[PDB]
Amino acid sequence: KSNDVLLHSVTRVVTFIILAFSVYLFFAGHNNPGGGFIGGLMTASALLLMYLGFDMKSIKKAIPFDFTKMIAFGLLLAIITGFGGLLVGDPYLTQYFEYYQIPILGETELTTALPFDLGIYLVVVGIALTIILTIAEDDM
Amino acid sequence: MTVLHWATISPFLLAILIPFLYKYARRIHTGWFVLALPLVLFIYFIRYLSVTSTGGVVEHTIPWVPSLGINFTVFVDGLSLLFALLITGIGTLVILYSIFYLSKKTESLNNFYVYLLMFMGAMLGVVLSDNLIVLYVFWELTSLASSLLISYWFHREKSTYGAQKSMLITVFGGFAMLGGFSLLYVMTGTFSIRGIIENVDLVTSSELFLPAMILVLLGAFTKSAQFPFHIWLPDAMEAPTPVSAYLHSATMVKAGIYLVARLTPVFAGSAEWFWLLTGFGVVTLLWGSTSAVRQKDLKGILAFSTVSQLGLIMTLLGLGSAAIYFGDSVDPAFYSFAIMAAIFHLINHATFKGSLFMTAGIIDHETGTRDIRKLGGLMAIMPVTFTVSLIGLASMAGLPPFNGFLSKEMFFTALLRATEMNTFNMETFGIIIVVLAWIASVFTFLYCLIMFFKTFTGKFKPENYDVKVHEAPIGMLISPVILGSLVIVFGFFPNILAYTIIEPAMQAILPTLLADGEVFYVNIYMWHGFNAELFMTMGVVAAGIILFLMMKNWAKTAFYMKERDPLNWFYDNSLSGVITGSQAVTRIQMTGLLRDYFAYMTTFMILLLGYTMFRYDAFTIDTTNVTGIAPYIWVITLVFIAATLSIPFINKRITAVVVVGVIGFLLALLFVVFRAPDLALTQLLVETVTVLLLMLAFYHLPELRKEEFKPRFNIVNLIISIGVGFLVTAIALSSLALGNEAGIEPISQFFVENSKELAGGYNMVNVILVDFRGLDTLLEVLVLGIAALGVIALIKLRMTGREDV
Amino acid sequence: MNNLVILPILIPFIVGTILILFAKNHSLQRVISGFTVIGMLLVAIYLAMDVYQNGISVLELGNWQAPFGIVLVADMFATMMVILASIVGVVCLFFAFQTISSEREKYYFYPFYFFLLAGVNGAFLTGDLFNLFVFFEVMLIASYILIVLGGTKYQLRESLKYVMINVFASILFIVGVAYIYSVTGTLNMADLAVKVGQLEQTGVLNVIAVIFLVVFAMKGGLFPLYFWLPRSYYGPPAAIAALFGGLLTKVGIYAIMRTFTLIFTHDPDFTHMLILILAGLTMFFGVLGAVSQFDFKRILSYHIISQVGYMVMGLGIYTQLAIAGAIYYIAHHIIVKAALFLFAGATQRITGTTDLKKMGGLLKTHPWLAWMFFISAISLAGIPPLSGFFSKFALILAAFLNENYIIAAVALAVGLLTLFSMMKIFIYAFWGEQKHTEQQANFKVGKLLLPIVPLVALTIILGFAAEPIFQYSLQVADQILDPTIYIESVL
Amino acid sequence: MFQSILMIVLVVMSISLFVCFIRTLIGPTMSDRIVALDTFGINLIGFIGVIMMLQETLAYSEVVLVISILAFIGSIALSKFIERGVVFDRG
Amino acid sequence: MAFQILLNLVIAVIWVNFQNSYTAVDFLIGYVVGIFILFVLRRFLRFDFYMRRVWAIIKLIVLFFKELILANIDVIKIVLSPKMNIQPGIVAVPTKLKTDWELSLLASLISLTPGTLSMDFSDDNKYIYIHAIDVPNKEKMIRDIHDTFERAILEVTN
Amino acid sequence: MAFQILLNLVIAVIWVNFQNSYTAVDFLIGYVVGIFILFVLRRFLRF
Amino acid sequence: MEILMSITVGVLFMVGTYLILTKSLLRVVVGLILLSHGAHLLLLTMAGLQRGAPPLLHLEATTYSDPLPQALILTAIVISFGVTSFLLVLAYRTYKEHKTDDLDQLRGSADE
Amino acid sequence: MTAVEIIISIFVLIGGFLSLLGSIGIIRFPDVYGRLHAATKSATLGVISIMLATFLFFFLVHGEFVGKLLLTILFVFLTAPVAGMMMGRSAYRVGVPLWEKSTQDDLKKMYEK
Repeated sequence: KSNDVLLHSVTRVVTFIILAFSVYLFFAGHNNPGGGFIGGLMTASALLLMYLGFDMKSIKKAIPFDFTKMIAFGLLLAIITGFGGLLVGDPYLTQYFEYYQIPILGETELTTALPFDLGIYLVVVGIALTIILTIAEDDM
Repeated sequence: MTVLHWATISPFLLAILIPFLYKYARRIHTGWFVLALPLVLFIYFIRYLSVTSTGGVVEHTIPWVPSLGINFTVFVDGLSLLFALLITGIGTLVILYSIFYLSKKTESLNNFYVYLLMFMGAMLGVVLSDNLIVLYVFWELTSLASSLLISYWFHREKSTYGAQKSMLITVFGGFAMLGGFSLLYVMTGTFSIRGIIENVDLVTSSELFLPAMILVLLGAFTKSAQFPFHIWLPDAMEAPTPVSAYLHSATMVKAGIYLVARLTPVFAGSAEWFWLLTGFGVVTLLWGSTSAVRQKDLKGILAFSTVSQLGLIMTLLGLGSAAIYFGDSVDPAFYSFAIMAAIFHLINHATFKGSLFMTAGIIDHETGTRDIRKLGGLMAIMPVTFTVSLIGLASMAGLPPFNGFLSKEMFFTALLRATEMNTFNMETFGIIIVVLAWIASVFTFLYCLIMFFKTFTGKFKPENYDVKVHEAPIGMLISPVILGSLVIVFGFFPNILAYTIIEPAMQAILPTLLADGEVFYVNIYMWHGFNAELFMTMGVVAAGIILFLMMKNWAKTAFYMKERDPLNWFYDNSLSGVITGSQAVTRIQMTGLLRDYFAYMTTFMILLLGYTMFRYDAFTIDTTNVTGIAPYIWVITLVFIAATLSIPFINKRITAVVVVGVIGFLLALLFVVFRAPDLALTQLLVETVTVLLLMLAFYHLPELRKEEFKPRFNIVNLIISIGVGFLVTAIALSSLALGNEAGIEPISQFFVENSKELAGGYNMVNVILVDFRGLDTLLEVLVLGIAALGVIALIKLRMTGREDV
Repeated sequence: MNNLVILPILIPFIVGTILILFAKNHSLQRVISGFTVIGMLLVAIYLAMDVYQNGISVLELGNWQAPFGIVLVADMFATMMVILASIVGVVCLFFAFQTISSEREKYYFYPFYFFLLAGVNGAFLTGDLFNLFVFFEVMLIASYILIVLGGTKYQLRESLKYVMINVFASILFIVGVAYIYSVTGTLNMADLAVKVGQLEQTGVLNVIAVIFLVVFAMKGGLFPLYFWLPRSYYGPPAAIAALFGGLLTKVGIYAIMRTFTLIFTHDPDFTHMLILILAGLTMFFGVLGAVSQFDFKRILSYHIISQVGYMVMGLGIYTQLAIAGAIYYIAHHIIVKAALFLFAGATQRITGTTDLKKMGGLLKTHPWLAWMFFISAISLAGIPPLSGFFSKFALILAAFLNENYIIAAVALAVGLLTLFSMMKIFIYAFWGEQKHTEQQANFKVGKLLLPIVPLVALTIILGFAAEPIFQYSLQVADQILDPTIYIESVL
Repeated sequence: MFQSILMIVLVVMSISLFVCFIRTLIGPTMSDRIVALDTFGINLIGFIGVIMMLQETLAYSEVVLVISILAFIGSIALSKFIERGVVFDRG
Repeated sequence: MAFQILLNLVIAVIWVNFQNSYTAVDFLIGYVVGIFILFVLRRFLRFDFYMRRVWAIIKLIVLFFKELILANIDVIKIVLSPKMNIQPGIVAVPTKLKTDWELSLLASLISLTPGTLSMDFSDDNKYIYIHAIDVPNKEKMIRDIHDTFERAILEVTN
Repeated sequence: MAFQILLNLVIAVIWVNFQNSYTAVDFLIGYVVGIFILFVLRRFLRF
Repeated sequence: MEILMSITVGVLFMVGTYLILTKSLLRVVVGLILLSHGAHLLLLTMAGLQRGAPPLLHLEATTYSDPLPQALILTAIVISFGVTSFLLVLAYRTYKEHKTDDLDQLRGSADE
Repeated sequence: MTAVEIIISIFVLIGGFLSLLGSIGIIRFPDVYGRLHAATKSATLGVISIMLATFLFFFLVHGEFVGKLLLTILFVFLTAPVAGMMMGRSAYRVGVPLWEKSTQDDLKKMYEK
């Protein structure tokens, strides 16, 4: 009933760009604006724009994530990361970082803050999509 | 824990075993197992006569909660021994009677004997406690066990009405008494009564002396049914009769008399003690004797009788307190006489009144009625019941040669001595007491003639009664005949009691009156010649007989038509009123309207923050230590304020969402001007998802409306809104200024120093979130996760309310 | 280290999350939930013994020292609140196993139950004021769903008011933290206590004390800030009303106690007098609400308001004896008030109703329920020698020793009104002729009563064994009435 | 002088936001309001670009890119709401 | 086009090793010879040489910008005129462009060009509905769509 | 497939500047990020 | 500037309070969203505004704006998002069941 | 003022002027369809011109190639036409009328079927 040729064309290009930008925002958090919350909301915005631009049945086949398990796994990833210090006799939620050397890449900083912030990120995407999709599909 | 401790609480231990005995030994009436305990505690206590009657006392203590000064101390003296023998002696006899009055087939003996042993152990605990808080603990368990017994037939409305009325009046008094006992501690440092009596000067010097006395007498006068708290006692007659005999005539109604006699050495010696005891006593004496005359159920008459006679004993304790005022300016014998009469009358009373409840019970049991209008002629049909009844009613009327004549003659003696007192305003009021007491003695005699002639004389009318009428079984008769026998024995041989029982109890009540090893003289005898007190008694007899012969006349009066006490209207209306008033006060708060709730809360906040800002002079502004406003911030801020003020005037929801967006975008712009890039980002992303959500909700919600401007409603709303805004700003400005004066280095200079070195990042906000304050971040995603799982539950689970409970 | 301090938060948090993965499996959900509440209780008891023997245990999360990092502080007061939440957590869950529909199990009932408990324990244990806000939000959002779950029409209209009012109180908390941050530049409760005392609680620091009082008074249920409570608690199933009745207002009461014994202590002529007045008004208006009602579960909901009044009465008096009375009162109220809602649940199972005018005669059919209700109900009313008596008596005695006569009198009169209210439930529902059917007379409730038995036992034991409980309360009162003990532990 | 020009342009940008906001209030139609809203958000990117030159910082370069994305998601959703009353099709 | 770009990068990748530079400017020298390599071999292979299309695109980007500047000049005249002198309307304009990405390019160019705004597409996609600010001059607009805008799209298209 | 490889390099072009590292570490992160994006969108974009 | 922002907070509190005292469900939810905005703007203003660079240490500035409030506000915004979501769904589920958005009609039985 | 500052100045003064023009146009055009001309064209070039100035400023004055600013230019170009189309077509479908003095409406026919 509506010719959406232009909305569907643009939504396909911008989604690529928003997702890439959401991953950058997630990894940049430690040293620049971004992190789990901002990255997660930005990623959620990309999936929402796909739902807005197209329709629920098509986009649910296309991106068939279980957003509820992503909440539970998000939370457990973030809790577990916090037990790191119990290995080295340190209080819960002690965070660690070292500059390792990898030949392939180069000097690289590893941090427990990355998996911790990945857990935050998964919950944030999971809850945004669970909330918005549960309402949008509320028949009754 | 001595044996004397164990005896004291032994009835609670047997109460735990009673339900098993009933279950697994039903063959036997459970009372046979209960009877042994009061019977061995009687014999046990009888062994202390050797110590009390030689001037001794026995005291033992074990700490219970010594951090609050509460110790379980048992104390045996003359006063306490006397009440322990009544409680266990008459207890024995009432259990025996209850074995033949309650059939084991349809009666819940388990409930009955548990409540009754609860009471019995609570009553011993009251009279043997030296610690006032342990006495409070047992005093409230008697009120509890008492109401459980009044309610024993809990399916009947009268039973439940009486159980409530007793519990409320007596616990009201008990709560006040606890306040009284706490004031004694504040004066003396001890809840020990024997130690309070040692420090009695710290009591009588104190500004808390009279409040402590009133609060204590509130407890005593509720439990001993002194006017106007006596209204619970007639309504307690719904109990099974053994209970009326034991609790409500012979023991628990004498707990207030016990407490007043026990604390006479703290409080006596003053006009207020004298008058509170003597006046409340004499009104109760007169009110109860007059009310009894119009009662038409045997137990009604006997309940008002007991009220009356408790008022007689309370008046003697009141008259006797003058011994302490005079000390040794007078012969100790003189005013101590009233205290000897009080003790003697309490004993007598327990014998005739316990016996008369037991015969009223037999008459109900064997005729089906207790209504003096339907009884008549039972002298020949029920001759043992007739004889015990005759003896009790003659003793109660103070006819010789029974125990009650001696005590009533000692009462008239005490009263006439008090008229000689020439202190306490007795020069004026002495004869009023004597006359009011004399009138009450005439009404006592008359209610005893009414009960005797209407019940036992005339012609036996076999058709009034459903059942054929016969005397009671011997088992039922033993308890009233043993009590009736003591009426006679103490009448002829009163001095069995004189140095065994009565004199030691006098020493407990007047301990400073005599040197150690000095005994009071106690010689009780029937004939003292033609003195005033004999004429007063002849008086009472004549007046009583005249008024009885004139009853044809006054029975048609409006006074005789009613029987319910006129103070009951108060009780009843006050209760309906607590409920009505409660409901009115509660409805004005809990209106159901969310606006009222926010307006009450915000109004309270404005008044309290407003008052605190004025009281501490905290309205202030610091215009120097502020940063600059670029000219473009004046315009941004004006838009932000205009957008915000437009919201209450919008009436279409899509406009509302758009202007909320504007506001959201502008708050992100301020976060950029204020150097908060991670906030700008977050604020923008949250605002976007909130706009999708508002529209997903708008599919379900209706459109906005212009709601009409009720003048009062919306001007109050406006004034509250401005007052919240104004106070948030004023307190913001005052906090800025104190913060600037103070100059405390913020703790966040540590994050400036150590974010990169100790936590490896350059973004201080992210480092705080995941490292220095990472727990908050982990808790905040848990908030989101709960909100998401909550949204699923709220949309998908729809229950009717009949599924679970 | 002191990593034991975080176990009362982390067990329910971890198990809660794991139970979301097992939403379909109901048997496995119950077994995990059951072991978990029992181990919370043994962890809580072990933490309390440790702190009792070895002093305040402070845990610095992330290994950052206070005031830079979030600390958790297990002192004797916090560890008592952690045990009491654990007892009612166990009992209300074993009662939920016998009563809730399997439909609620499908929608995250058990994870929400454990996230509520984590939130409550974090609130007791945190030494940081913004971390207290966040733990209050975890508690509150888990209560927002538990109170409405089922979405009956009543639940939706009342839950809706509960959530709006609570959202508003959470905003005022943020406002308060804004102003105290401006003055002091710290969020750590110890560091706050030091800096507020350096500033002498001057000027606007009084106004800020009052904003914290109001915020915590709204979460505690003090007058006139309780309107959210009485209608809302009616809606959820008895196991949840018991847990809400017993525990959730205590988190606001604990915060008022912690804040006005540690931080705002410099002008008690003002602040603690204001708390005494709101105490007295809360006792009084609470109990009038209770007296006005003729529905078992609605009467108990107003008694919550009344009884918290007594706990702030001891903080208002502000002596060692009054404080120790309040600490004992808190233990007594959690236990008794959770038992009472559990008895109203079992009464509704038997009769189908909570309306007293439709009930009667349960004493004849269900004596075990009747006598357990009666004992809990006279404990609530202060009848000795149960827990209720001793705890009331410590408060009035402290009031008389300090010459606070009016609040002593209000606390006695309110006791009598409470007795009147509990005797109305007994007269109407347990005494009387049997108003329930024959099938209802033969319903066996012992499986529902067994979980409540320990709470009944504890009101008796806390009465008889009052001397060790009262000596513990005195030591708590000593610890908290000297801010420098907590301060030196943390800084 | 360069900084003087940046201040003048920030004032003009502020006035532009003011003028867009007027149509978000007065409409007349809902379409008019969502157009003004869309233009308000685009103008915010201008305002931030110039704030970045005045403060001489790239801390805000992610903000301009987010605003462009969000102003777009906002307009598409409000346009569909107005026309159909559903943000998401199929559901 | 994607084949050739990838090939070219492979040629540069290898070439920079051979030329011992992982330095940047060498990648360009390398890529350029990859271009000449591909250009020389385009006849040898079957290649529509990719740089013709890359140039077509650069010129389309330039046109997007040129038309936007002109569009704003048109708007300035109208908005700063004492009286709005506009005669607006909706015109259906035919298109030959068949693909979705070409239609999307055209609809976007129309809306950035002077006087016009893409409203809607027919169902069959054979018409683009255009809101025009001056309908009298519609013949110029229809001529520009046909002879400038669709000509420039089809160079990048085919 | 040539399309997807260039997309992935286009993602890495979009990526590399943001970090401004111009190291092997960041370009390898960048090329991989695009693999993950392309995988997530494989069905959307019918790759 | 802390003065002007303290006044702007005043105005969000005043309107947000006015809206929560109305009878419309939607207007109450909006009032609650404005009060949150105010509280968050208050927490930033109370820390001091425009006091140095954005808090990014690689900018090697002399003074940074205070980062601790910025992290508090982030948390508060994120919580508030969670709660507002839950509240909007609770509001619409309430409207659907009662067929009214007027809070006067949601009073319930008196002396319930 | 340096020659770089002059070039950057021109771009910021154009960008700020076209932004204002776009807004004045949202006020002065007679219906939502003409107001979309201003929104889609002026707001768009205005913001493109400021992002160029910002881009040229960090490059020519700080030597930083900030490619996010260019990605913002690209998002604005991609998005501006489609947004104006979805806002104008939504208006037309919802019944917002063309201006009274409008003289042609080919789209009315189509929406007749």
